[PDB]
Amino acid sequence: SLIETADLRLLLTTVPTETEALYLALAAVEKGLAAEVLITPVTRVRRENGKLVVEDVYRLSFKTTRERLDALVAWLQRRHPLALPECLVLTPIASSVAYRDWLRSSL
Amino acid sequence: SLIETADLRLLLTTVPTETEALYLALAAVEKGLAAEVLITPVTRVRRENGKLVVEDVYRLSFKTTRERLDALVAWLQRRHPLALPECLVLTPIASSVAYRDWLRSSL
Amino acid sequence: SLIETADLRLLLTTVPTETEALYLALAAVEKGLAAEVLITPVTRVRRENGKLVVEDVYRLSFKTTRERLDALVAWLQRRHPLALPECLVLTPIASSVAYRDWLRSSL
Amino acid sequence: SLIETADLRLLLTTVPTETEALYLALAAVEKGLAAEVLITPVTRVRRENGKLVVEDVYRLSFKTTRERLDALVAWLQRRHPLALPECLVLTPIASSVAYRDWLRSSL
Amino acid sequence: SLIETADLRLLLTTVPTETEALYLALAAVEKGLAAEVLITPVTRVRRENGKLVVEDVYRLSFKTTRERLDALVAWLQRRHPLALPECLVLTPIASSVAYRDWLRSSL
Amino acid sequence: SLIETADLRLLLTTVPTETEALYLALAAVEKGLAAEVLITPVTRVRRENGKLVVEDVYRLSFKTTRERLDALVAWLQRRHPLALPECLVLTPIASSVAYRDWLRSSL
Amino acid sequence: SLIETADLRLLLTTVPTETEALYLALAAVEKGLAAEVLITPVTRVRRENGKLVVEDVYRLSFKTTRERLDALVAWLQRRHPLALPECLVLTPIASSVAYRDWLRSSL
Amino acid sequence: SLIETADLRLLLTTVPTETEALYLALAAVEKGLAAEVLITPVTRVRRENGKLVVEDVYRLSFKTTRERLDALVAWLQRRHPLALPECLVLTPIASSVAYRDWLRSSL
Amino acid sequence: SLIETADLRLLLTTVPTETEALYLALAAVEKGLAAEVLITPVTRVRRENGKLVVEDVYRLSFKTTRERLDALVAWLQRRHPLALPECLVLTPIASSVAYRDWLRSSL
Amino acid sequence: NLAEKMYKAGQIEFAKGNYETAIIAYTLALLKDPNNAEAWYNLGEAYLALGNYEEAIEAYQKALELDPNNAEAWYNLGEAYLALGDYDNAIEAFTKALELDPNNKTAKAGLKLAKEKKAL
Amino acid sequence: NLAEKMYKAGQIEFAKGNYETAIIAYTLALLKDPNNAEAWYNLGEAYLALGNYEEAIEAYQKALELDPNNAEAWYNLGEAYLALGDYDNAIEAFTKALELDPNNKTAKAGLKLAKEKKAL
Amino acid sequence: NLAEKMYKAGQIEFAKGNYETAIIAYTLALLKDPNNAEAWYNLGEAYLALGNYEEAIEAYQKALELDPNNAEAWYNLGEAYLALGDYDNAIEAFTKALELDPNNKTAKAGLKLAKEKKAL
Amino acid sequence: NLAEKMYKAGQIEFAKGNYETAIIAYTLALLKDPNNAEAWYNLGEAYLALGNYEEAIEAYQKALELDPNNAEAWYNLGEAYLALGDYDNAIEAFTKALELDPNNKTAKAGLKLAKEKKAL
Repeated sequence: SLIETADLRLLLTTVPTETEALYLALAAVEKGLAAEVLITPVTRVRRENGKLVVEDVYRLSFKTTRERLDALVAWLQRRHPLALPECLVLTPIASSVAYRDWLRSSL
Repeated sequence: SLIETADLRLLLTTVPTETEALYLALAAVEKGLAAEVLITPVTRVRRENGKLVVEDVYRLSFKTTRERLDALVAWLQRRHPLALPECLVLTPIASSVAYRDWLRSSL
Repeated sequence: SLIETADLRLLLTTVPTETEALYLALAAVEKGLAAEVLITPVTRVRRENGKLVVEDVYRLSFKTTRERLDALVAWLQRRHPLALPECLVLTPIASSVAYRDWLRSSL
Repeated sequence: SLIETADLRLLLTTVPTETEALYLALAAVEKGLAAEVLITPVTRVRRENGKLVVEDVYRLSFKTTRERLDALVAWLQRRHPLALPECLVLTPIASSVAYRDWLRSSL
Repeated sequence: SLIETADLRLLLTTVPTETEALYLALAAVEKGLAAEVLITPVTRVRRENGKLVVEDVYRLSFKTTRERLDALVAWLQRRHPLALPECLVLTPIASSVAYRDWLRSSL
Repeated sequence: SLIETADLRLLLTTVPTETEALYLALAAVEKGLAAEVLITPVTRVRRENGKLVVEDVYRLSFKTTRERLDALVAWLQRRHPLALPECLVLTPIASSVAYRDWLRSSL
Repeated sequence: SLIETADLRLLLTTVPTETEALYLALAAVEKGLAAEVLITPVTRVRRENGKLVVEDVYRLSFKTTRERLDALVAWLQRRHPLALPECLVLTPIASSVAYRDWLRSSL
Repeated sequence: SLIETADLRLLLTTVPTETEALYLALAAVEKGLAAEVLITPVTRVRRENGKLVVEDVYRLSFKTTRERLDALVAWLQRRHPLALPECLVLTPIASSVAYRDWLRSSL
Repeated sequence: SLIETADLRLLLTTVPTETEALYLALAAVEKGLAAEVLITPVTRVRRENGKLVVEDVYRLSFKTTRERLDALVAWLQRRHPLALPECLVLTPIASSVAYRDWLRSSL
Repeated sequence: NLAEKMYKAGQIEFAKGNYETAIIAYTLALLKDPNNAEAWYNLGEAYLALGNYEEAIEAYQKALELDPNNAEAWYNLGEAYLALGDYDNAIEAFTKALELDPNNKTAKAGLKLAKEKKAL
Repeated sequence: NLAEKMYKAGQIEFAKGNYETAIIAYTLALLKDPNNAEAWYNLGEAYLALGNYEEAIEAYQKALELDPNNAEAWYNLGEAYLALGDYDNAIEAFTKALELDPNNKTAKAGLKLAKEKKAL
Repeated sequence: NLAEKMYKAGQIEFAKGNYETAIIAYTLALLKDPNNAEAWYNLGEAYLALGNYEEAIEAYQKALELDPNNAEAWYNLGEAYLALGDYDNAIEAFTKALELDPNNKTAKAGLKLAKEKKAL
Repeated sequence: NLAEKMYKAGQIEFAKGNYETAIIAYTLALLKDPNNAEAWYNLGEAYLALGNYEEAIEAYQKALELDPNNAEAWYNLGEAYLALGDYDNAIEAFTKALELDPNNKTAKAGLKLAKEKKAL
């Protein structure tokens, strides 16, 4: 059954390569920084050095809790390949009881 | 034009196979449980039985209303292939008037 | 370091073709309507003219600010290929200081 | 561990006799109206028909949830020996997780 | 039927002797300071002059309204046998309409 | 004079025997876990192993502060005779200045 | 130690002469209108009768409580030398316990 | 009589010289940027280029409204002698009706 | 440009002598307790031992942040010449971005 | 007997800020015993706190007739005169207050202010 | 010199509720002077407040070896034994605490509870 | 005796996220018994979680000297080398970790990332 | 090796406002190498920030024995003496600090305050 939550976080970031995406996902999950990571190959359009660039990057989505979010973010910036990395945090407003219990117990 | 909404929901879940993803999407849309479903092939990293697993799953995103969210969630858990399924609910804070009207009228 | 924000927006929409998705992404970024766009190929299931349709569309995600969101939305509806386009706005609750500064300075 | 709750209720009432107090306690517990009842022999001082009365009554305390409180109260007034019965509802602000789970599961 | 209230108070205090407890109860009720008083013989454990003491005291509970609470408290401290008396005020969140009317009309 | 407080707590629990009730009261008071404890012999009606039981237990009421409540609760569960103990926390909304000062200074 | 307060006020006003400033300070303190007054010689620039004026006035700052602020303000306007006097009220958000007790006890 | 206000502002800044302080005060008052300015000679202690400095500066206090505060602040930074100027804004919570009317009518 | 702040504090206190005022200002600034101190010679009128006193004291104003306010206050009371010292904390509601950054970076 | 109860009642109502009820209580006390100097002085104090300076003056002079050695009555009489703009009587009242109580800085400051306001 | 600073540091951290940091400070103090009875007793108190009853017992016996005339150490040793369910040693510890401090009601109540729990 | 109490204290403080206090506890444990491989490995883990990669490396090599058959120490040593940009030692460390634990995907992924970063 | 890790740990905990944990870390560092002047000075700084002025004084004198050319230690020693009311030693300490660092206004102001407080 659904329960309203405020202690779940979704950290979104993008990395250039698949091998780096896989490593960052596995490393973050194993040390309890993130419970689960999803890797999506996207296409990114932005302005780099004043010039438009269209690149094939990989998008990562870490599922964490509000308690372990700061630890994960600090680890990510220390290890993110890019000098300025994306860090966007969404918060699900609800989740199933079993999944929320599984999420917290994995961190 | 944009209008602030609080009666739109986005249910996110992942299923192992594409055929199951397509069936769950079509079945949910046809009985008015969800207005629209998007299926994205992702890569999932998590801890299964204490061991890290990297698997190619498919991510589903159901667009519903707060009134039909509980009915969709109950249907999903009854029919989800996994014993413990993902159920994350995001809420868009705004939407276009025409799209919001089309969303409600499809449920 | 993380800072709580309320002036960042994520506009989600889907377009039928990749060439149109790439053009809308590049056009929106270049005129400062959106700081960054991500294009994901998804599969969309919905009811069109009372009949279920399963189609391969492309999902766009524009990263903007609350100040430039209305300008981007107005531009999009004027130029969206579909007669009734999707327009969903998510709001990240937090972001890194450097990324937030880079986001605002690109619009 | 303590968790803040708002769905626990404590209904306080007094009955004249011990046999009636025991019966009302057992009857309320058995039909899931109340999870647990405590009976304390007190001395009650109040104004009855304009004259002060000092009487030995028994105080009852029903532990319920906010969902089953109305059902218990309605049952009590139908069966309370006094024409005008005491009905005071206190709300604990916190409780242990195990006790709260045991409380809800007993109604 | 239950109605949410905020104008009912429960003043809790303890006195050493039963005769003093009975007198304080009768005196408070007769001058409309308190509508109803309950006297419970308890055992009190606390630190007196740096030494632990276990004593048999009597606990009093005055049922009043928020309007007459200050008058009752002032009377009590003037007449309480102890130099430093207990004064704890609980507030029922709900009560039956008939009992609430009887409570107010008795002060 | 009365002052509105939010840093006072009342922890309610029941133990089977008087000797255990006296020991838990004295032990909690002496190590500053609780400022004052009251022991009331009550009668408890509840469902144990699916069967109704009417037993003579003793009710304890610890007066603490919100700062020392977690320490007292943790101590109690470690030492409570029952496998699943009662833990209900009430909060007085007001108290006399002298008593509140005496309460805080005893923890 | 610091405590958050809302019952302290700082009334700021300016008078032309030092002798009047000293008298208003002493008079206000002696009748418990203000606990403490500070007199600072400032230079005031404003528009008087449509013409700019630069004058050497004295600034007064009365430390009071919210209860005695209205009495002090009424006294000041009755006795202020100027036909239209300055009356600005600042509120400190915190103060030391000893100073706050000394402030209240002086009015 | 006192009235609670939220449209009055006090901008505090310091300038090195008296002649500059007088000019900034007169200039700000004459163009309706500030209704009234007070100049106090203070002593400022701060860290300049990593070394402690004790200097005799002049403190300015502009009385404005929330509507004209942004115009005054923008003018000040354009004309402030220091490269990095002090800009602190206090808000009086109350003022006399006549003074508040005189303040607004002077801007 | 102005930004609304809540993490800036202004601690006001008075000391009898100028040499003590200068020392307390320099000492507080050098150990990062306060970013900047202003010393104003005022005249203080208050009741000392039941008798009115008019004295020439010096007023100090420390500019700090809410994080370092408690450390500064504790240091001040340990070192304040008076047995009962003034401690009033005002909070600016806004400040320029550059000044706020300079304030935080100096503590 | 009843005069003292009313005089104490007026003092209690004055302490709580109820100046009008204090005036009623003091006036009642003054019917029993019109020769109560303390009641006359306290009645003037309630009037002065209310802003009525003509009645406050009248009460203070009555209190001084029954007791001319009251420094507080002399100084408070001067304050009432100051609030009325009458500086000649304010100087006389403040001077007499300083004769009785030389180390009164409020009276001393008031004398300086009265003299200066007279000069202008 | 440095032992006393660490012992006082542990006491300060214990008073604030930082039991784990208190344990580190007390342990540090016990390297300088392992024969500090007060440090051993206070270390056991921090362990007992943490819920660790085996280590609390070990510390209390060490404190009693250096100072067997500590009633508080004997009683607190009995409390640790009670929380472990070992009632024979709880009775012995509580009895010794009552020999040193006959008018200790917490030890007296604990002795009664230990005997009753042993009987059942 | 006291070494094990400090080692357990460091583990408790690490689990709560108190890495700096964990470092103090582990360091204290390493004075009693400098040949504790588990203490050396856990000290490096606390340093690595803090972001200090040079000290984390030093601790990991010490742990491997006393116990070279630790796959987790070898892999975590490689992670520290990766965060420092030193890819030659990261490859060597990750390769050794895979010799001890072939079915470790985090080490396998790290080896691939280290080789690719070396190529560019 | 381990001394430097503990000294850096104390500095980190001092920067975050954790003075008590900083004292534990500095004390630990002083067992390895009791002749570390910087550790002694920093330990006194943590004590001084805590309000303990007798221990802060003791640490500062130890730091000056190993390094008498520390102007900051001399001035901070004077500040500790000032907070204790001992003005003769405050003057001596502040004077020595000004010999090492003539352009130190905090020491110069402290010398003036110490002399004035001595005169009264």
